[PDB]
Amino acid sequence: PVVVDIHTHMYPPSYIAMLEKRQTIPLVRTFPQADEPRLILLSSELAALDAALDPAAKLPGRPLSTHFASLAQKMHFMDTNGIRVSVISLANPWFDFLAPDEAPGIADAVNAEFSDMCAQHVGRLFFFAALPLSAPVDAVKASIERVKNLKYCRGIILGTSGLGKGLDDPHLLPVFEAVADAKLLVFLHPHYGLPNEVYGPRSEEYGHVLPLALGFPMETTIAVARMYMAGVFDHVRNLQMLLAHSGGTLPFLAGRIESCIVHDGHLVKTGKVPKDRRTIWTVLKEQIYLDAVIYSEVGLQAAIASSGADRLMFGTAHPFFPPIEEDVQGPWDSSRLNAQAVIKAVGEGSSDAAAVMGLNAVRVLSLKA
Amino acid sequence: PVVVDIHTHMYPPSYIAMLEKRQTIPLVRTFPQADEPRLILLSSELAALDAALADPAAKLPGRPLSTHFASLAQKMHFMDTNGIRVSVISLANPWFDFLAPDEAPGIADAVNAEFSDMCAQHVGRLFFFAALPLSAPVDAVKASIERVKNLKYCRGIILGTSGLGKGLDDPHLLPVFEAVADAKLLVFLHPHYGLPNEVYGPRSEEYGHVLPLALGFPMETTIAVARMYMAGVFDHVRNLQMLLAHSGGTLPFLAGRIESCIVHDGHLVKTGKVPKDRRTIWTVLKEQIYLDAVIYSEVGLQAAIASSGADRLMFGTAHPFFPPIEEDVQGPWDSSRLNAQAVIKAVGEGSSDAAAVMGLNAVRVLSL
Ligand SMILES: O=C(O)c1c[nH]c(=O)[nH]c1=O
Ligand SMILES: O=C(O)c1c[nH]c(=O)[nH]c1=O
Ligand SMILES: [Zn+2]
Ligand SMILES: [Zn+2]
Repeated sequence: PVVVDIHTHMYPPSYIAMLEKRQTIPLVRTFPQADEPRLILLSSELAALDAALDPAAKLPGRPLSTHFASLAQKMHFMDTNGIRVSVISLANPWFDFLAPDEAPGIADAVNAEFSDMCAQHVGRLFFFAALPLSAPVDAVKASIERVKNLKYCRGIILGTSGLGKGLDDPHLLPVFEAVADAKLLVFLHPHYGLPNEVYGPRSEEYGHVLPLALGFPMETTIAVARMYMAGVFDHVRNLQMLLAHSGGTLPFLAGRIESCIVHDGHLVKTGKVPKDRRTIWTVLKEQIYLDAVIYSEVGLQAAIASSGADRLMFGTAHPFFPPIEEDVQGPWDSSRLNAQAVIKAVGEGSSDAAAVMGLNAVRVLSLKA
Repeated sequence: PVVVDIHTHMYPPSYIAMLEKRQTIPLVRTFPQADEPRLILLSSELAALDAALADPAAKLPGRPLSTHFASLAQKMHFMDTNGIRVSVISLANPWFDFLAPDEAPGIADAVNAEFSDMCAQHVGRLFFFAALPLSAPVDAVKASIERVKNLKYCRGIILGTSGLGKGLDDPHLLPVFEAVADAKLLVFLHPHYGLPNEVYGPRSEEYGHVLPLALGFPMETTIAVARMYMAGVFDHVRNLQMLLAHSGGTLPFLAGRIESCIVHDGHLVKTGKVPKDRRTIWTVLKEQIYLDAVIYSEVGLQAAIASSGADRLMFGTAHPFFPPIEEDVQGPWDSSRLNAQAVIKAVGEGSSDAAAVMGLNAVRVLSL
């Protein structure tokens, strides 16, 4: 049985060294009272960083294990968790924070690193590239041309900020067109979350649960809905999009979105809701793929009902949710839960199981050579 | 056999009279080019309101205040023509949240008694959720709860996500939840405040009400409940029962992710906050949470049913917020019919589960 993981990240050592030299988010710090460094990515982690410098105050961020930067460690995880092929991607926030002039050069270097990592285990590793979206659109297009010509590259991973004004930014259209024409799957992934005040004044007490469990998928939903409302999928008809975490909440809210559209007085009266309009259901079946990183047959079944079994792809979200604090060199419960969600949704040994667990990814992303 | 609608709102004439006086949201305002007044409730509508006050050619702000918001005869007509036998009505958002602390108890108690009066006009076909003066001191809120407990036709409390002003995980709110639950009143949690409008980006004004209504509302509900859960409110007030607007917002879809994030949260686990015997969000969804079926899809409804059980799903319409555009409002409403069809597609017409979701659950749970 062929298992493929399309949701699995790394930070190359050069990228981590960069983060260690940074003053502002994202950054890496190393505290004396802990072994491995602290990865600090979110604005929700800022106060804990401030607080951690008594040493009895909790360590900020999350630990930067060897599973972030070691390729042997990625392969070990794959071998121990029964994964044949990984389509690896740079973790959030990618190159979003880089200065415009430096961004393309660093992106092309780091993208080439990922290609080289894939060459170490040919057949078992492909990758999503990231883009220098702080740079001019000219440079973004140039970087897109490069990753198209890098071996083992099968798509682009990107966040919700776009050029800095979201994914409904009309300046971003030529970027979507270039990627779509290059036959590169766009993997949309969260990072920026929601403004932290929505979590209220006790959010610190709940650890990372609210920003990660709610903020991330809600961010993804908002970004895709904006793309949809802006007509991006109509503009770029051959654009294909993989959505992280089974679309965030999109499968569950697709109906409410459709109802709110057709019952929007202003939009209907101003010709924004025409008779031949492609519904979000249609887009979900034609231009959107969903990963199966949803941790439940309940969510997964909604995702399957929305996009179809042939458009769902298994993922683990490695290395972000290691087991606490047991054998990290053993199987990961966070990976197992998603495999269990699939099995319970469609039945183990079913062709839908085989499709979701790897064959969809093999087919859609041409995972050969 | 009996169709019950538990998600259906009104503003009494006295409440609308308050809104017509107001400067800031919520408010009602008449513009010259429209027959119906304009109801402006949301933060996302403020830009359009300001533009319309300056520029007469700018688009009408908010939404039409139809007769279906205030008229009891229109509610009964809506019910008769959409095949609804019983409605558990409620004051619509933002309830009494906007009132000054000093004036809120008196107004809240007077309006709650008006709802009792309205229900008495059509015996057996109308019941209601009351609203609370949550801007007032907690002793005033508890006094209001004591009153609505004994109000004829009252079967629960509708409330928003703000609580006393710091959300539903506010320790100072626990006496309120305790009093409501001991009063055997069901809490109907409903959105209003949404998300900070900046999440919708610089083109937000081109998308109508879609993003705040379709995304903001359900996400707000999810965040508020998740905060209650993480704070241990459902254990601490173990007898508390909650009806969640719009099938829990997104909770059925995110319950698995929440559970995984909790058990894989380094800080929470190491600090002993995640014992193996903890009542999971699934357990709470199955024992303390009811979900309405206002989800507009069999996809969404099946997820809700799987999460809480068919015995804990209840039919609703969100009347009068999504009228047909702009055709016969006196006919059947699609926004009602869509949800009824979702139920049939999910559990099958003529089934016990269909009968349960469409009204028998509500009759049992709310003692109608
Ligand atoms: O859930 C995830 O995939 C992630 C969660 N948290 C992160 O910081 N990065 C991720 O990729
Ligand atoms: O969908 C709804 O239930 C509502 C939508 N918009 C509102 O302003 N009030 C509501 O109750
Ligand atoms: Zn991820
Ligand atoms: Zn409502």
